[PDB]
Amino acid sequence: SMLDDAKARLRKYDIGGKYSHLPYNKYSVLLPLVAKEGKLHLLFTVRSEKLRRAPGEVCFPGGKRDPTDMDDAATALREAQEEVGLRPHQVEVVCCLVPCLIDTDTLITPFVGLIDHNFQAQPNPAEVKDVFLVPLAYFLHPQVHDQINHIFEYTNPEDGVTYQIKGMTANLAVLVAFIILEKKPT
Ligand SMILES: CC(C)(C)C1CCN(C(=O)c2ccccc2)CC1
Repeated sequence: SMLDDAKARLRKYDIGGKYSHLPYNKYSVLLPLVAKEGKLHLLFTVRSEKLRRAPGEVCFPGGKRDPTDMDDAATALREAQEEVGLRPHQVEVVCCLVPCLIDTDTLITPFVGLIDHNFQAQPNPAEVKDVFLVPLAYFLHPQVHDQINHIFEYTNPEDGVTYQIKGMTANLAVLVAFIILEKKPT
């Protein structure tokens, strides 16, 4: 099946806990995969303009590890619940992808999660201004704008609204699309 095929592909890239004990300032993100209309999509947030890190930017759900978290996956899940209402029974964490090093002292660990078909986002306005889906296949043929560095523009066909996706977020989206969609029969 589509979903069993996705998980099987993702598991080949799982690094597990190999980099998780190193002495960094630690953040996690959740890359949430949603199946709609026979195709895979990624779920993105627009961050509230009020926040410390990355105000008004497109990002994946996530945040800083706290002492309550059992591990790095727990950080991702706690933050996704606070931002968009995703509950534990509504997500299966499939793997941990390569971490992202920034600012000399910070390590961001990305987890890929399969999202239940009855989940409906409830944006928390203190953290998130918007929540939106993008088909995973978009990231194979994106609409690129040079700002010099590369930005993606995605227009939602439901309503005509355009979103800009860039930086670590754009990079991780391309990675997941390559892992799941490369070399597939039609
Ligand atoms: C979505 C999530 C909250 C996980 C990101 C963490 C990293 N970000 C920073 O801006 C950053 C940069 C240097 C040090 C600390 C944070 C962007 C946002």
